[PDB]
Amino acid sequence: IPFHPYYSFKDILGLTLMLTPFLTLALFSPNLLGDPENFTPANPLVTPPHIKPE
Amino acid sequence: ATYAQTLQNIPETNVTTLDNGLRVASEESSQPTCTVGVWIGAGSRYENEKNNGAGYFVEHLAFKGTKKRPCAAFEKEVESMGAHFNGYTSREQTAFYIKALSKDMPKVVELLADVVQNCALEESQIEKERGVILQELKEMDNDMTNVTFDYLHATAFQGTALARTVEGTTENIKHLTRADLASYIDTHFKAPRMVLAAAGGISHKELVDAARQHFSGVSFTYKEDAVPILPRCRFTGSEIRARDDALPVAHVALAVEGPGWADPDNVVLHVANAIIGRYDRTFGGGKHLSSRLAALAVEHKLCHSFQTFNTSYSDTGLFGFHFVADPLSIDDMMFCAQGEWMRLCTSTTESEVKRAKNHLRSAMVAQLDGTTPVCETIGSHLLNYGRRISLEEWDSRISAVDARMVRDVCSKYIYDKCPALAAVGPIEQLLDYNRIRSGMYWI
Ligand SMILES: CSC1=N[C@@](C)(c2ccccc2)C(=O)N1Nc1ccccc1
Repeated sequence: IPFHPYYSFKDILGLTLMLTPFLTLALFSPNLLGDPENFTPANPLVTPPHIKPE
Repeated sequence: ATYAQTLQNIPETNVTTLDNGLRVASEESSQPTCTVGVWIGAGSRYENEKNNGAGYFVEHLAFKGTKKRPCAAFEKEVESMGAHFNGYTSREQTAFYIKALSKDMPKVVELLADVVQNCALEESQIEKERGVILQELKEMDNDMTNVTFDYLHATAFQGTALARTVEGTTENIKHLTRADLASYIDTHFKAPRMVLAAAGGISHKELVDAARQHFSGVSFTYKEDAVPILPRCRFTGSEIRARDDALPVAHVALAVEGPGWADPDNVVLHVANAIIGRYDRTFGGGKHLSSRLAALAVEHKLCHSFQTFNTSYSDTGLFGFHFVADPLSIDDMMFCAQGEWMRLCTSTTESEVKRAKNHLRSAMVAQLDGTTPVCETIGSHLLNYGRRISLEEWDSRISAVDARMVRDVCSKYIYDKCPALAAVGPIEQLLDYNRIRSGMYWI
């Protein structure tokens, strides 16, 4: 079937479905996924107790 | 002698009605030869699931002899006088007519009446025709154009009566009984639903007389003289796709619901179809044809042929087009076609309608080229409009049509409508319904 309108519509739908969590996280829990340690200017002389990646 | 004058001087069409309810109409000329026949308001639409294809089965026996005179006798008599006996059955109309010397107009009328009233329905002849009809169904199955139009009706009017084909189902043809055909004839071939029409060198009064003599058997009750109004057939925007990449070319038909006989708009739709026209690879005109679609077809080799149509019926109809093309040029053709339909509703020109009006006039005049075609006009007119419509009236109506009117009427029946689609053959390149539906607006 032609990509349009079948998948153009299906894809826009998919976009808004995944956009809700994104925006909910972004607007209601901005720092849920980030280390609080990154709100402290880099200090070459002090290493954080628990260095964990994103 | 101007066009106008010639139109006014055409002999009038005379109509008179017998007590049994039958109507007798005829247009008189000075021709030694003539055509007379009985146009019945019957067809597949009047049938149903059990007796579908009966009207067709009957059309096969209506010439194999009556009670007063068996096969051989009936045939010899007609042949020996140099008369031609033809007929046909469609969805809403049937007809049996004869061509001969005006000198026999009366003997013929007797012959017709004998055919429509006393068909022999020879039990043995029935089984013989059962096998013949089955052979014609296989022959017609290779007529893509007709397979395509059948499918167009099958889907456009799905669920209703107009969905059935005229020839009928295989099962029905294999099981229709002598009694069913009999029943069919009795139920439908009735005076008030028939029309005795004749054209050529004939006396209207002499015609009506022979008519009184042979078309008698009057009715007693009220249920016998009332013309039954048929239940409405629902139009459905949809598509049926029969794919067979083994076929050389593909047939495609698109259509929207039309108004129906009695509606004046039909004059405009016919002018509209005149603008788009039709085409086929043997039109010398070539790339210079007035029809834009035709010109494009030639330039880009979009199709082998294409045609517009406005098929009317009592309460509905099919307005659309049909084209034949190679598997690889279907998409462009459909594109240009739907494009022209949009142009109609949106940008029709005065020049365009001027030409189309002329083309349409000579088209109507051409449908009265002979006794049979004129006789066909009469039968149909009384049967559809309940009166003959002169070329002068048509011309009067055609003349009133202008660009604006075309745009408005076309916009009315075409713009943003859900069409009925039928595609047969190597149709992989024809895009989906949704894409086609979008071709229905803006353009
Ligand atoms: C510039 S530090 C960094 N870059 C990220 C986003 C990354 C690393 C590797 C590949 C892609 C992205 C990440 O998780 N970290 N943090 C981090 C913390 C502790 C140990 C390692 C990395």
